[PDB]
Formats: sequence, C-alpha cells, structure tokens
Amino acid sequence: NALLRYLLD
Amino acid sequence: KPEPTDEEWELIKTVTEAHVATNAQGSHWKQKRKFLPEDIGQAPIDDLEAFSHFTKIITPAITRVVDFAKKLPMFCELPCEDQIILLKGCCMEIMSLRAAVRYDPESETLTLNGEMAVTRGQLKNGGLGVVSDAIFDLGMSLSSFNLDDTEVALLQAVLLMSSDRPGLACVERIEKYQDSFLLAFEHYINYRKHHVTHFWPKLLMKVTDLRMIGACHASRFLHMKVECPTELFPPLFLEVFE
Ligand SMILES: Cc1nc(C(=O)NCC(=O)O)c(O)c2ccc(Oc3ccccc3)cc12
Repeated sequence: NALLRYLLD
Repeated sequence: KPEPTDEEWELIKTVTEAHVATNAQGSHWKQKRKFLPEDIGQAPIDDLEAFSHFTKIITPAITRVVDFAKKLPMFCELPCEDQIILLKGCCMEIMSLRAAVRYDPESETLTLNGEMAVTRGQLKNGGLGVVSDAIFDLGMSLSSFNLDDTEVALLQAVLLMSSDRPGLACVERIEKYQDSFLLAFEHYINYRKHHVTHFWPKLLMKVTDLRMIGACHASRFLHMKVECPTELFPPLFLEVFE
C-alpha cells in the first residue's frame, strides 16, 4: 500500500 | 421538524467546502464536456484498449477523492492504517456518486472528470459490466432529488466514515463520526423541503445502492486479472481496486 500511505501525509 | 444546530452548520460548511474544492471542473463542467467517440466500447463480436483507456481516466478521479478526505479534520484525526482502509472502501462509491449526479437525460450520459461524457454502452463494454447499468440507473433516479453540493458532500462523508470495514482499529470513533454526519444530513434535508415525499428514507436507500456499487468490485476486477499482467495499470488504480 506504499503509494496510498505516501498520499495520506 | 428539526433543522441544523449550530455545530451541524459548521460541520456542513467544512464538508461542503472540501467537496467543492475537489469536484472536477467545479462548476464549469457544463461546457468543458467532450464526448468520447462512439468507436470506443460497443457490443462484442470486451476490448482491452478501452479498458486501459478508462484505467488512466479514473486515476485523477481517485486522486480527488483522497484530497476530499484529507480536507476533513475528522478523517485526518485517524491512524494511517484506518485512513487507508476507509479510502479503499469508499473510493468507487464516491466516484460513482460524483458521476451519477452529472447525469444528463438529453444525451443519456455521465460525465467523468467533469469533462468526458460516456454512455451506458461505452462504460459497460469498457469493463464495468452490470455496474455500468447500476450507475446510470442511479443517475436517472437522482434527477428527481435535485441534490446540491452540500448534500452530495454529506453523502460522501457518510460513505467515507463506514465503521463496518474489515481491519479498522477505532470502530467506535468512526461510528460516532458517521452519526454526526448522518444527523447533520437529515436536518439539512428537513430545512431544504424537497417536494419529493419521504425524501429521507428514499435517500437511505440510495446509500445502499452506492454500497452495492462499491462492493461489486471483488467481482469486476477478477474480470480483468485473466488476460494481462498487472504492470499495465497505473499504480494507484491497483492499490484502490485490489
Ligand atoms: C465510476 C467512475 N467515476 C469516474 C469519475 O471521474 N466520476 C466523476 C468524478 O469523480 O468527479 C470515472 O472517471 C470513472 C472512470 C472509469 C470507471 O470504470 C472503469 C474503471 C476502470 C476500467 C474500466 C471501467 C468508473 C469511473
């Protein structure tokens, strides 16, 4: 889920 | 019949302005509409080139849902692993809700990204199967409801704050957020005095339709793990629909 986790920051 | 308290108005304003700030083409979607040519997506002998086309068309749309959720203080007050679960659960539902309110009965089309009119056949034979019919039929019925920016937004937040999603830590925090939104939405409805009878139960039934749309994607993606490698789709599509 790396890209979702980056976007949610 | 009760209308919004002061706390609900502040909540109504927060979620409305988050929606308005992330709705593609804000309000100049009405004449930024370019119609996808009838060559892409009709009855077969589905095509993999229209499926890839739509896969790139939907990636801005997902980005705008994330931006919408990040503009909610309640959503941000949540652990990161919960935010991820909530966003995965409601992404398709909100995008289908945003397309269905832009239904035009003249052309019988929805507009994607505030810019692209598609027909029921193009979306169906472009990969969505029965879900295409579900979104259009939803679009046709919502014409009656005359939902404004505030109502759409509240709908999105209710979808977003679904505490029944597997893996969620703070089920109760989510559920008291969702119930704030639910009360606020009901009271705003009371104040707007839509002419349609029993507006609020009828709305509650449309949320379920949306949840049905969102939950038909453990089906329509194994639809397209059969013919291709995974590398052909944008990373963000794969992360939301997996
Ligand atoms: C359901 C919805 N919505 C939107 C959308 O932008 N709605 C308006 C908005 O978000 O502002 C899309 O752009 C979609 C694009 C493709 C799609 O199905 C497919 C996705 C991948 C492959 C085939 C069909 C559904 C969309």
